[PDB]
Amino acid sequence: HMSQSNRELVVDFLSYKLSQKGYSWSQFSPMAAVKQALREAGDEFELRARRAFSDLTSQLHITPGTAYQSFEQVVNELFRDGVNWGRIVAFFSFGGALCVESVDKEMQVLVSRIASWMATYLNDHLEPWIQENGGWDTFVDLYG
Repeated sequence: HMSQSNRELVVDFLSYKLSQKGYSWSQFSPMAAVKQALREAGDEFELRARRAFSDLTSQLHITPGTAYQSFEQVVNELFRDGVNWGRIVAFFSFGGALCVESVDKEMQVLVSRIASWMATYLNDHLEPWIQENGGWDTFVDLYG
């Protein structure tokens, strides 16, 4: 599935971010070129933009009581003007950031929830645009 592919991108990207930043990824255990390009795009976006996503994280204030609907409403703000590649990279970086914040809040149970929320959101709201615009191959053509 494209859905399966998308859940795997999510897990790869979050594992990479946790590993990179000193955290455990142990909740988790041509695709390769997409994963690599996405890893690199996340790093570039984070070095350059240095976004704390302060507004979003504070709006969410994630706890193990938080439901997907609340994540969806916040993340929707990245797409108020619709989808493009840079906002997709920002969505991946935002979810890496929420993962790291959850660990830092001693709420490590949320990491696997956030990967599930991200896959649902990506498959529901983002894939339509991705497919319309040449799929992940185009992502590699632009970034990779």
